[PDB]
Amino acid sequence: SGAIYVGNYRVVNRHLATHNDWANLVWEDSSRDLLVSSTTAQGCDTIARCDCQTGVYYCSSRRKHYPVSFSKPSLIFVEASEYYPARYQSHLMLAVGHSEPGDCGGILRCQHGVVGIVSTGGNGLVGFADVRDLLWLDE
Ligand SMILES: NC(=O)[C@H]1CCCN(C(=O)[C@H]2CCOc3ccc(Cl)cc32)C1
Ligand SMILES: [Zn+2]
Repeated sequence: SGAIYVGNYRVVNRHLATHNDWANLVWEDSSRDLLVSSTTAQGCDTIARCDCQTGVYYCSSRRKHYPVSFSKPSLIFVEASEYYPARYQSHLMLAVGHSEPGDCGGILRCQHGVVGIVSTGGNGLVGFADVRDLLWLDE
């Protein structure tokens, strides 16, 4: 579990969105596993607007932060699950690192701010759903 709170927006994994998220829906994309809902309180997170390929992510299954090198956002095949059929997920970045089911929602950050959230993982890999191209999160 985990979310990005920026301005009047809350960014979460689409497969983990609540009834409230859907009732206050701004935008959602199954192909990216992202959902953005509206909030009344103001959000304190800063979003990075960069092309960094290094950063630090929070891993709840280890209660620790880990430094990672990660790939550029791309279309990567993701196995079937209770949430989705087998498909290509877009804007996804992979890194060599630990992750387990339950780690989705962990934030990835570089020196510029929030880069994305854990969305996939397994086999010593961890996948992050990028949010740097969503320029409208700030305005
Ligand atoms: N379609 C997706 O983005 C997700 C939906 C939930 C399920 N997905 C995963 O990748 C699961 C499958 C099992 O192994 C792991 C290990 C670590 C992590 Cl962070 C996630 C998973 C795909
Ligand atoms: Zn950066």
